[PDB]
Amino acid sequence: MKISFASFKPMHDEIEYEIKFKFEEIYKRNWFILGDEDKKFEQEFADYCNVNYCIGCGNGLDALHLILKGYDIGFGDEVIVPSNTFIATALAVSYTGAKPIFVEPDIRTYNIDPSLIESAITEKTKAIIAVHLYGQPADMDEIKRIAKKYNLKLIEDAAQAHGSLYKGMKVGSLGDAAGFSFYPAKNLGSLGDGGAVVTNDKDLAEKIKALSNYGSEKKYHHIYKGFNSRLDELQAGFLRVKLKYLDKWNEERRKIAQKYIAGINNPNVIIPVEADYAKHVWYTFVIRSEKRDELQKYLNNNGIGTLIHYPIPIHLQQAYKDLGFKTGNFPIAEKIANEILSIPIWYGMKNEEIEYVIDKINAWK
Amino acid sequence: MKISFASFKPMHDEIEYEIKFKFEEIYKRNWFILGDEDKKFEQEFADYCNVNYCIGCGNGLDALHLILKGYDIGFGDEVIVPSNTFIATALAVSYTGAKPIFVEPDIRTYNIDPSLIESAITEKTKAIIAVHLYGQPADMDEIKRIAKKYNLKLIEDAAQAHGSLYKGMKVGSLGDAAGFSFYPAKNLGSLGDGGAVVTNDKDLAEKIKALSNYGSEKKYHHIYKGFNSRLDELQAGFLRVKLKYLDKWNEERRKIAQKYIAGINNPNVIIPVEADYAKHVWYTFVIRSEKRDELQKYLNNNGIGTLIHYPIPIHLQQAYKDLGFKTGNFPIAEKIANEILSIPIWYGMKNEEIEYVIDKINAW
Ligand SMILES: Cc1ncc(COP(=O)(O)O)c(/C=N/[C@@H]2[C@@H](O)[C@@H](OP(=O)(O)OP(=O)(O)OC[C@H]3O[C@@H](n4cc(C)c(=O)[nH]c4=O)C[C@@H]3O)O[C@H](C)[C@H]2O)c1O
Ligand SMILES: Cc1ncc(COP(=O)(O)O)c(/C=N/[C@@H]2[C@@H](O)[C@@H](OP(=O)(O)OP(=O)(O)OC[C@H]3O[C@@H](n4cc(C)c(=O)[nH]c4=O)C[C@@H]3O)O[C@H](C)[C@H]2O)c1O
Repeated sequence: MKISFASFKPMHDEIEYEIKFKFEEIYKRNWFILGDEDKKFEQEFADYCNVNYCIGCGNGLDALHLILKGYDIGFGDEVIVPSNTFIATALAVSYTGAKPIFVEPDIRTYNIDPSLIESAITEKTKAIIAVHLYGQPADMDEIKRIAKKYNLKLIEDAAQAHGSLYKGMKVGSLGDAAGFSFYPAKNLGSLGDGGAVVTNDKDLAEKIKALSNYGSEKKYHHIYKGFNSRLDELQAGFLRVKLKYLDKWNEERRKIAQKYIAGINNPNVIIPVEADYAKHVWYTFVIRSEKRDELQKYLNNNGIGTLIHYPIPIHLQQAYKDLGFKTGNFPIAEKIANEILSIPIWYGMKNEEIEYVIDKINAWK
Repeated sequence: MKISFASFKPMHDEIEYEIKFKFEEIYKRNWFILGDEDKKFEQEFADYCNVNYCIGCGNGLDALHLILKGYDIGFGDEVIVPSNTFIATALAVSYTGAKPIFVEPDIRTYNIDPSLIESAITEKTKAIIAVHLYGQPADMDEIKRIAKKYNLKLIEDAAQAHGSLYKGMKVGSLGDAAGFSFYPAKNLGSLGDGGAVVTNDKDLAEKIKALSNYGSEKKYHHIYKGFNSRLDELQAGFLRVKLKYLDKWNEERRKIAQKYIAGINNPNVIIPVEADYAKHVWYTFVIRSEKRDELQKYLNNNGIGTLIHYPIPIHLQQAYKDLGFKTGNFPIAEKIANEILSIPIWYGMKNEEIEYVIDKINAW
């Protein structure tokens, strides 16, 4: 048996005709930038997240960055982020000049440990970016408290959590503003690079709009040193179709994991756990084990495709050396990075395929 | 009759099906980021600009930014640029933490005045961004001269110049590196936002690449604090289809212009001219007039669409006020920005259309 780590076939096949039609439809329109699908996606997406506004942009990274910027964050400003997130959450910060400051997660959730944040706060602090990793939220209520107390803007980095709920509410409406990636492989993935911001803050929004468009609100006029990071009319169209089935497919994903969660019985592996306040969307299904490479190789030899998120920690990436951190400053993220692994869980996976993985996992050593 | 400033129909009708098969083919392959179209297009394009390497990216603004960033450029740095170019040229400099230094253009060619380049060099100056506006080359020759004189990085901003030639040499093969925009409306447009960078410089090419990819050149490892600016497989395939006839559409464009060139004669309209060393691609066929506005409206009420490239100066833009410039500070530009104006010129315009265009123009 051979099980790819990730496979689009099913959901793609599933809407092929409808996708082909969206495309034929806009191509005929010969309008590819800042138009209709942009508007309706934004409106619908914002609707989906239960917040006033949505501004589409070029990618999830860009989403965050635009938000800090719209917040006017940059040099000699600092921003809290979880030690164990995708480096993309850090660039964003760095991209403004601001300084990302790391906070460890709670190994039980893979998400930033609130109880750990205050201690990171400083005169320079300006914001905290709570990332919803793997598809389940950060403990927003607690995070909230502290942000308030300190008057920090709280930004959700919701790239991996489309359609997730925290205590019954939509990821996207839990902080001051959220950022999303529509990268191909997401729960809601574009057919290319894509991202978007969502906020109830009209001003933040308006600004962010302009910055994504050369810093311009009207023709021939440029009010800021913006850039160019928009979401193509094509991608937005593709998103509109997909958004109708997000909830649908996410429940399937949930069904698979439940199945993983009941089935795996191997002492060396810790399976992932859905936070009590969470409705996990399982962007990824991660397990941890001591001899991860071994497990990984075993699995691969068994036709089972895996990936790690992420074997290498931001503070240990050569791109962040300057900071001068080393093995031991974030042991937790360190540990995780060393034992972590992601198993297949794509929409369309079949029991046979699913049982199969459980079985080889359970038979590991 | 009605004349659209632009109009993609003709071409798109023209390639509609092969486009669609490209789309269909890609979707079926479900591989959407950094794949074989990206790879093929890159190769195809570098070859077309006759350089060694091409690095696909998000848009022409990113492309510039990427070149600079790749060249370490940023803070405490100065980059020279036409005072009359598209703002994007400057935003790029700025995103890097560098400071844009503007140089007037040769009104004859609306392109950066080389004579004028040297007086702006400061010891902070690292590159000059020569822009090939509206479809033709700045005069690169003395510029390299200058650049070399000062150990500067010469960067072409070829976003408006797909396939224009300079003394027969292809745009994008002229300095240390070029930036292209695949904005849909360009001579070679994608079906969304698109950018490409070209160069023969392997180390930069290799750097831009990693940068464009979260500063990564190897899964799981990131060496630079980079960004996310790539060219979608979709967009890439689209272009590959387009690249083929880029050359052919560009010629028709040409006839349109030559046409206008003969036929337009009105004492208050200064028709644009193609430099001697150039193979103009006419991304934009711009004319100047002391009564620019009334002319526009005039042309408009006659159903002729036009645009302005551009009405306001980077330096006169709210965005660059920190710059503390004011009218008069950059006269040559201040001037064009007030008299300039773009008229329809799109693959597929019919004789009559053109005729109706010159006709009214003549009538003013
Ligand atoms: C020197 C220089 N450097 C860097 C850059 C940055 O390149 P970029 O970041 O890739 O945009 C530019 C871009 N430069 C151009 C700039 O010249 C300008 O060109 P423009 O005519 O003003 O823009 P336009 O009004 O959108 O479209 C031209 C016509 O095409 C039609 N159209 C347009 C679209 C998008 C469509 O889907 N369907 C249509 O029918 C309607 C319009 O009348 O504004 C663009 C956004 C920039 O990319 C540049 O010129
Ligand atoms: C918390 C957080 N913040 C910000 C960001 C940044 O948002 P962004 O700028 O939009 O990427 C991320 C990004 N998130 C992800 C990051 O987690 C990681 O995801 P990945 O699973 O490691 O990369 P991948 O190998 O492409 O993942 C998916 C699988 O899907 C298959 N695939 C992929 C593609 C693109 C395809 O076309 N066809 C395929 O079949 C191949 C792989 O097996 O790296 C990505 C490039 C980022 O987009 C994030 O997690």
